[PDB]
Amino acid sequence: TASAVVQHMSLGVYGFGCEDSLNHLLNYVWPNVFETSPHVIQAVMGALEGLRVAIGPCRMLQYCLQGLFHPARKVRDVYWKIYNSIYIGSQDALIAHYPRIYNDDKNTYIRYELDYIL
Amino acid sequence: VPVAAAMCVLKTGFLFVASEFGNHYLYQIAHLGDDDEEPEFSSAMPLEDTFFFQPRPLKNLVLVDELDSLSPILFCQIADLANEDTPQLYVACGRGPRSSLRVLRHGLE
Amino acid sequence: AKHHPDLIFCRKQAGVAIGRLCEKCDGKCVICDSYVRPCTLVRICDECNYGSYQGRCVICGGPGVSDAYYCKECTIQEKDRDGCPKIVNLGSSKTDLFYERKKYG
Amino acid sequence: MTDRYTIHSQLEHLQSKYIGTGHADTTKWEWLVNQHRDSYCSYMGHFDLLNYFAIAENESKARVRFNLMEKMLQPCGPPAD
Amino acid sequence: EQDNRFSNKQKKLLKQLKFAECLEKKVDMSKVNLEVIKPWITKRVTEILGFEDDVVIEFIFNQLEVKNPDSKMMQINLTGFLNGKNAREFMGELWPLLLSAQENIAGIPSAFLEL
Amino acid sequence: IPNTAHFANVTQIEDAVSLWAKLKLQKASERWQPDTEEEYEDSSGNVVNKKTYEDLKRQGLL
Amino acid sequence: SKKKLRRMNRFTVAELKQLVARPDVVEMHDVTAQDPKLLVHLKATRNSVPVPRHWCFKRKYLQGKRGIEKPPFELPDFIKRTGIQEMREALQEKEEQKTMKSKMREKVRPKMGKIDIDYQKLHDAFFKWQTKPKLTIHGDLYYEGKEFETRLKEKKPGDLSDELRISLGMPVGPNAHKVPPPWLIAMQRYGPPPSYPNLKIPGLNSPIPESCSFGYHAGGWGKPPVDETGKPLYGDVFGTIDRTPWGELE
Amino acid sequence: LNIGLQNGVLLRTVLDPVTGDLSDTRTGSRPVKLFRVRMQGQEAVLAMSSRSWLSYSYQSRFHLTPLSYETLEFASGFASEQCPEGIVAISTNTLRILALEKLGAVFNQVAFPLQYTPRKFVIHPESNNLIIIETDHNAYTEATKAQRKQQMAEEMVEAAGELAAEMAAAFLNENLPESIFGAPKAGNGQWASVIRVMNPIQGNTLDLVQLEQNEAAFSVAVCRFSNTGEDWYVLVGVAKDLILNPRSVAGGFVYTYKLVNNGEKLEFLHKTPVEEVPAAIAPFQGRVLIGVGKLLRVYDLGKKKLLRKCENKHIANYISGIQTIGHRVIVSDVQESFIWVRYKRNENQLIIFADDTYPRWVTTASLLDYDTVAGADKFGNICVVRLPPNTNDEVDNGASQKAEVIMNYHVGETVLSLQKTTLIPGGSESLVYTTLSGGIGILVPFTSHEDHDFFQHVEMHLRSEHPPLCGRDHLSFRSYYFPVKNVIDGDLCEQFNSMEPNKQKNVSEELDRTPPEVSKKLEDIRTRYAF
Ligand SMILES: [Zn+2]
Ligand SMILES: [Zn+2]
Ligand SMILES: [Zn+2]
Repeated sequence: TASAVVQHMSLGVYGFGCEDSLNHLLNYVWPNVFETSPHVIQAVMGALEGLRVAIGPCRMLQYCLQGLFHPARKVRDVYWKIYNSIYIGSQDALIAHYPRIYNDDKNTYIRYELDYIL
Repeated sequence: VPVAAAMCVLKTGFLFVASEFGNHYLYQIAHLGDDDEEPEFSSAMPLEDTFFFQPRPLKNLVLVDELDSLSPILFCQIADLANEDTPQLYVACGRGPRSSLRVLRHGLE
Repeated sequence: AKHHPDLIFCRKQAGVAIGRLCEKCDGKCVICDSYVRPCTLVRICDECNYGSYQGRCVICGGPGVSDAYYCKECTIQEKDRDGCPKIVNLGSSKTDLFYERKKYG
Repeated sequence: MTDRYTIHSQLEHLQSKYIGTGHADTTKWEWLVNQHRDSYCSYMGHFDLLNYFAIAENESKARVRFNLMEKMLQPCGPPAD
Repeated sequence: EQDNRFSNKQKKLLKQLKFAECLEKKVDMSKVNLEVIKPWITKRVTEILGFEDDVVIEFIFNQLEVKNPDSKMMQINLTGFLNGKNAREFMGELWPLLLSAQENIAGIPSAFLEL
Repeated sequence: IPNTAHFANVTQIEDAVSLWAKLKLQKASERWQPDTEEEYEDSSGNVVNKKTYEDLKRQGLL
Repeated sequence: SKKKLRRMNRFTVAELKQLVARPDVVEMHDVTAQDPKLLVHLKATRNSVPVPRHWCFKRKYLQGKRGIEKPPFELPDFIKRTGIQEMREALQEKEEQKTMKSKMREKVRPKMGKIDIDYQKLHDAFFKWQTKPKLTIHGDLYYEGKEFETRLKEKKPGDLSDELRISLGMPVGPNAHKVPPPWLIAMQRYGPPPSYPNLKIPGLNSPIPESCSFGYHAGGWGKPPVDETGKPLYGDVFGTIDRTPWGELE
Repeated sequence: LNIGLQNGVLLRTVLDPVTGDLSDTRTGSRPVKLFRVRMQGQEAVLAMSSRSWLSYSYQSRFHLTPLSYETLEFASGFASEQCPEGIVAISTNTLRILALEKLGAVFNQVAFPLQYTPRKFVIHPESNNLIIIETDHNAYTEATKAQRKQQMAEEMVEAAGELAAEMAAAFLNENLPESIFGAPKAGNGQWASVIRVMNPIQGNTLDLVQLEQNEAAFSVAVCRFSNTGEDWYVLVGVAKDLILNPRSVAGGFVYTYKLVNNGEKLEFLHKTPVEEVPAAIAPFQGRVLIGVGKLLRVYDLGKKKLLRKCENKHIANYISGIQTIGHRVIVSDVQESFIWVRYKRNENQLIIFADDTYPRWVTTASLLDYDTVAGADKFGNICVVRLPPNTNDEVDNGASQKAEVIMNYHVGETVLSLQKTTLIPGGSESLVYTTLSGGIGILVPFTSHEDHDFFQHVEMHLRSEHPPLCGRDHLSFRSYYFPVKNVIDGDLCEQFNSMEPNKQKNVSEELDRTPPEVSKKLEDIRTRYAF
């Protein structure tokens, strides 16, 4: 129920710069990501998508990054569900946010246009 | 003419050219430009190499109007490089050989 | 309706036909299932609007009487952009209660 | 088994209706490849990254546009194998 | 169409079946006469089945008269009616005959060129 | 080799050594040694590092 | 087994710790990832946030928080000021004295306007006495037992406390600076502790903190250390732009 | 009605049986003289107090604009065949027929041509001269262009045929101006650059240095090293053999010029090579900071080459900009963010002491004060980033103490230049930015919660009853990349005036005011900071 409160509170205070409060609460909502009760897990999902629109997708991606390629698979399952929901809405705002991933032997992974100086 | 992001050929024989960078132009058509000593290329004509031409100043167009535009502004500085009490804007502007340095001031000439 | 995980939307492309509510269902949102600050109107798929399906409750399926809206929260997260939100399956609960009754009286 | 292929079902659905999503078995190659393609389609939408690029090199916006749309078919090398 | 909780069983077979050998060289239908083949198809199946099944006949015909047919899908669809390995053999037997007829200049297979 | 974070989950001693060597090289890179980089031109206009600069400075010459 | 071929691919932890640029980041199981080089590179990116500790734990999360007893929630100060607390305590105790008979009787004959609270104090408490609490910066996830960590990394002797000085026999409050802890005497005697060359002593290595007095009676700052020439032993025991915010409300 | 006074002020009004509502501005403390004159399809008023100020409604828009010439004495309209429309204007010992050109305008232009894309320029403070670097990818330096033109003529001569047919002379003498036929230029790794000292009064180019074929000029700075005297030097970082999309270089150089003849001609001193493009140069306490790739070095002036007096190796990615308030150094790199850095003078160190919590493709920056920076984004954003109050300036994931981002806004077009300054005389400070599509805007601080709140309400109600035209959402737009924080839309607020007065009154009734007071409160802000 505190996760539902956070969802509605973010959707309401969207646009008014009350963002450090919401980030501080993200630090408490985020560890509940490994739950299995249908209702607790979908309350946390609702909270994370409210906080996506109010905190923006940068923060949400800084939270999703380290667990997309994890050793385990339960944590990859959860992290890819969250990442899909950040992606689907606001998949354009993310172009500016992805991290720099080097190029290995055969393919070239770096986006150079974004390093053209002018 | 400058490279354009849009050519809009009206009736009234005007032709708008919206250059991609720098200033815009309104040209006026004079002759459809035919039948002179200028060559004519064709899709039935063979060759084994390409046909050619050589560029020249305007024939079919007369430049009626020119709209100023600052696009792109690669640099700017609000300073007082005159003796006036107001600041001017020294804008380093435009692309390529059409580049410029423009000075802007809140006045009328 | 965010309450019953067993149901499904038409999800096919939008149209221009406004959406309608039955009197039981009157007043709520169609996804968020809220009761407040409704902002935009509902538009339904032509297939799910064709024939006998005209003028019904998107949710209930009965006789439509009023226009359906989206809450401001659905409008802000853009969940109103997914095409026909008509539930195209009846669920367990309708036929379940119906059978419990028809046995009872 | 049950949960495995049923969420494999839901994710096949998500992806196929939304190019670009992932699942627990998404590789580095396809991740970064969708990430490149989105970058290009957005340089083309945004009228001003297109300027920035056309000015940084010395081309015209139509040629730059054409080049992006050429690259968009294999932006990061050939596939993994 | 609307459901997410079910998988595409065709694609699943597309991964997990054992297919025929000639099923790679794409084939067009303009280049083909069929009414020469038709009796061959009929006798082929009718023997495979010990009786005649008009509906399986017309099923194969209709699946073929397309511009370019999918040999994979056709082998699948016949896997039910025939016994699975019979379908592999039958399709990998007709499809090369198709290639023969199509590179033939009259559009006819070399088997009936000889016979 | 200091029991720091970097060597946790390393158990074989040869591995710990080798890793310590490359880490020595790393920290050596990112460290700033004035003695070796800081380049000093003499009154004769040619360059020494500050080490040799002060060396031949007090060594009666520079 | 092709599984064991993927296992033949699995670097040793020292293999990984060698190749990657930051080895600290590499944990044990990182080897088991279908993309270990990616994984470690993503663990080494700036500003990202590490997975929660309890993904491996066999007990669930605060299900482990279980055992001990906890004090009730503690109201904010700006809400205490309005005295709603004692008001509702009074009614709770009255109603616990009540019996079923009197409960129904007041359900049927209410005592309207028994007690009240004024507005404008609620209004000042929300619109004029509110304060920002201490928030957490980006990336401080919570885990079971975070709130029973005193603090750490506080390497500075200048940081004093109230319980500390009290059970030191030293005063807290505005006279904390002029209050010398028991360490300053032997500080002036044999230097600061020899891990803290870089600690400065109030009254022994630094000047007297304002309005404190060098002296050797109860409450003083001693005879300041200096050499046989007159040079202080540590620091100076005797005490030898336009930072305006730019766009701000008047 | 218009009423100009004698200590330069004037007030306009409507006229009905009572003088309806007033508005007032000042035009120098001298008598406001008034003259009806026909202008560009309208009657308008002149005014002279100490400057020519034309007052006129532009498509029902009262703009009161100066115009640029010396003091005046009197004037009135004029017409002729020689002059279809103008002003008889008598001034100090003169009588002039004047003409006013393009009247739809806020700034008026004067352009001095150049040869390639100008990537940067710096003002020399004594003589007020612009040092300008210019660079172009996929080009030909002028020398090379003429040379290989000549050489292709060499080839063409060799056709062995009637020898008699000499298109050589025709070829080499025909010169199609690139300013109209395009630059005859190509290559893929081929650059072409130039330096130019120019005078800002007229476009006379006091000097022009031409770099070699693939030496590309990327940064310039004018400064005084302290070990010499008041000798002004000019440094120009230059990449060599740059390739763009793969990335690679041969390496950099830093050309040094002595800037002699009182500030109108360069003279080469020495080029000191360096291991990657020096994309940022900054004068700093009698020496020069130089970003080189990822390294941040402090150089001092050696008289054979530049000397490396210090260096930091921890900056993340690639140094794109460098600024310095008196002793702090705000580095700004290409993908992470701003990075603060401290110069421990005597111990001779550059120690990173704070950085940022966001990834952000900076393209320009500007320091608002000791503690605050403002930055632009390669994607269109503008941010303001501040250091928390208790930061530990001097000490000794990856950083120690981070900076709080206190404003965020999506402009819409790449912003390539910010600067904090004042426009009108006496008017207050504001933060002026210029985009890359030609736009110019300012951001202006609010000074009173009453103002801030009035405007918050105006734009909040416009968002709802006067939505964006083509479908978008205004809040979602301004929150394109990071959500908005502490900025209001003057471009949306100033659409009140073009709304339809039924809606005007609905909004002004939500505010409980009248369209006239609302509009006056819209324009005072505009007037006390800008035009
Ligand atoms: Zn209903
Ligand atoms: Zn809803
Ligand atoms: Zn439908």
